[PDB]
Amino acid sequence: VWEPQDWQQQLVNIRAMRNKKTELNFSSPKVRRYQVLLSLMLSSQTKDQVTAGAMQRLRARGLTVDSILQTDDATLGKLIYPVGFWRSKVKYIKQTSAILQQHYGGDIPASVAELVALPGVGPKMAHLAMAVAWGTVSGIAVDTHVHRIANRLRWTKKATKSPEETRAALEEWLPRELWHEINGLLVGFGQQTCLPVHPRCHACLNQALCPAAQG
Ligand code: SF4
Repeated sequence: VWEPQDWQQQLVNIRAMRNKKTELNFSSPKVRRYQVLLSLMLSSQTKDQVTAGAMQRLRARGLTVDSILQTDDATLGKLIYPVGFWRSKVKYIKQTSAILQQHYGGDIPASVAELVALPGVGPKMAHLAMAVAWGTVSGIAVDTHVHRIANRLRWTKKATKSPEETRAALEEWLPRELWHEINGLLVGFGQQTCLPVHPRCHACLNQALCPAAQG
């Protein structure tokens, strides 16, 4: 089983480079699972505080599957504005919530295949939902940050072209106890250091170990 060189120390350096650091009240674990899924569906192209503001405005009215289905599209749009792609997210949340009401007893699904079939729910959100809502490690949630950093550090046997290719390559060697945590670490690492353009390699602890920085 192939594994990249120096990956242990590289992850140690990413842990040291992170910046400085609440938990919300849920009426029941079942309602929490729905709100966990909704926050994942709202975060696309959105700063975390804007997503939290939308979640706070939804909770202030009562954030359940039934109350969402009783909220018309225009009202739901004003509530989640200005999250990115808010008009599409209104459609995704209403259609998903109707699926959960009809077929899942108001709960969220408990498998990746069923989650990614929901409107506006991709494999990245599905693996995060499995970990956060059900406590299940089903896979690695690969966004553009994880895909870029894994290829810069050569954490894949060969360079991958798509995020789900990166997921399959990372899961072949990455220990399973790190599958959930690696998403939050690399997302932050890509946001503050390993930038999409002009990465801050001069101030990165991985420069002497990074194949991208060395060539
Ligand atoms: S040296 Fe540059 S490319 Fe390599 S991990 Fe650090 S920021 Fe990313």
